[PDB]
Amino acid sequence: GPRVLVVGSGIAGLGAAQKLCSAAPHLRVLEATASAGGRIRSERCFGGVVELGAHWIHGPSQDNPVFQLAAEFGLLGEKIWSSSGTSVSLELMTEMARLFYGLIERTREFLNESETPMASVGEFLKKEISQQVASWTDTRKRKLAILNTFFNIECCVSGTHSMDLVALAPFGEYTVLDCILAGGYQGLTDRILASLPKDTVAFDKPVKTIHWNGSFQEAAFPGETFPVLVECEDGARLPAHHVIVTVPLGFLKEHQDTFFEPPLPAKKAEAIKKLGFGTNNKIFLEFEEPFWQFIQVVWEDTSPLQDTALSLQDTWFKKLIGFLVQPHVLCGFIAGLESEFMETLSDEEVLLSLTQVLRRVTGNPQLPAAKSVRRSQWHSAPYTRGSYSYVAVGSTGDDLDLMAQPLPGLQVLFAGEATHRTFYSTTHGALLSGWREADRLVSLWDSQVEQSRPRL
Ligand SMILES: C=C=CCNCCCC/N=C/C=C(\C)N1c2cc(C)c(C)cc2N(C[C@H](O)[C@H](O)[C@H](O)COP(=O)(O)OP(=O)(O)OC[C@H]2O[C@@H](n3cnc4c(N)ncnc43)[C@H](O)[C@@H]2O)c2[nH]c(=O)[nH]c(=O)c21
Ligand SMILES: C=C=CCNCCCCNCC=C=C
Repeated sequence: GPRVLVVGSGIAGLGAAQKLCSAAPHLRVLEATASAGGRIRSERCFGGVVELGAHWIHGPSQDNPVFQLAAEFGLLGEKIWSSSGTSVSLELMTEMARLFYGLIERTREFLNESETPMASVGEFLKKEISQQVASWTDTRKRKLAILNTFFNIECCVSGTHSMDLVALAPFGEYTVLDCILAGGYQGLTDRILASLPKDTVAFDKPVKTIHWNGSFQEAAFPGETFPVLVECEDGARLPAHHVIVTVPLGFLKEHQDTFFEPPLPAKKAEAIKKLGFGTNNKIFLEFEEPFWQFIQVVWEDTSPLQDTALSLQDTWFKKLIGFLVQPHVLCGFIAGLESEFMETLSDEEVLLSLTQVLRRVTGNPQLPAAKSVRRSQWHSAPYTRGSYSYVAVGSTGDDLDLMAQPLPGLQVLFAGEATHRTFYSTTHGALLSGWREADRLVSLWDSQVEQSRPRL
């Protein structure tokens, strides 16, 4: 059948290949790195497995295709410290969570608005919190410090440096549908890859440029013509009828000018520029003995009312939201520019800084140092350049639709988490986007007979 090349071997590209390979096209998946999975990345560490990318199945239910596949594949199981060194009360934490998450729910008021009074989620949250503080008759400092951690948690969830960068009106479009895969989330992508024909995926084969809108001859005689040519970094010249591009939005942001020849249509090129693509990283620390599920950290004397969209915390580690005890391993989460700064530090500097933080935060100066560290470095990953998309101030959910828009004749199709308007930044949005592109091609192929059908 037709020649199809899929660029990228994350869940979107594998999902597209799986549907297409199930009048079979001549299909190849070109992966830049040495293994598949992309932002699903599981590593054997500390005598177990650590998730460097995606960790949870969001909304583990019947409608979630990722949950459905994990069940079919047998991958599922049956199922607060202050920087002062003292405990924070659960009641006060609850009261501040009610206030904060109540305001997050109110962002729905801005849905479908062309001209919102404030451009961002962070500005709306700051204004409402400032009005609330004016109602409060040292307790005020503790309240603002706890609210600061909730802003930082919300940054991690959005994968943004600051909630002031997240567009307000589009925020409510995202659909909220949480569990892990004990043996590794990468087990899911490995199983989809295994279902494909032998040698469908080529590893260490990064694509340099996609040439489209042409009539390209194949090397063999007589020289059959194709609309697209994929140029690999290694010099391979691969003709195709269709190319499904699943590369991350961070890669497109850096390379869209050279990756397509001719350049992309203006509206799509602008969608790539306007959308957000932030960094979220994990830091795993291994201890010989546990000193301790989730330890939330509150940084004394901090407040979300001081910060602007691009302000940094006093130190990089003050952006850390807390630690998840791994089911002796702790996993810290950090997002934004402080997380990008973290990636530039040596493994030793991260291990030693966090040991000092943990000794201060638990109020135990004799706490033994972490034995080892493993951290992700998503912003530094040349083929990703960050963690996941968000609808940034200046962009809308319409920009996600523009990311999905195919090029003429379906010569070039786009899939990936940043092409799904309601499930962007998830594994299920990426998988569904791959199935969407496969369905679009199958309909084109099934329509080709109709071109030869006379009316009379
Ligand atoms: C309880 C309760 C209530 C809830 N509140 C609690 C808070 C929990 C919030 N959850 C947070 C979840 C996070 C952080 N999770 C999280 C954490 C972190 C640190 C990250 C990094 C992500 C995530 N996500 C996002 C997904 O990982 C991501 O969207 C998809 O994997 C992308 O797939 P893809 O589009 O195919 O791209 P890919 O990048 O996978 O594939 C593209 C491929 O293209 C390749 N490529 C690039 N350029 C190329 C070239 N030139 N030539 C060839 N190949 C090229 C490249 O090498 C890749 O292999 C999560 N998603 C999810 O569902 N659960 C989660 O837990 C998280
Ligand atoms: C209502 C409400 C809140 C909507 N919050 C949007 C979350 C952004 C999507 N990120 C998902 C996780 C990951 C990765």
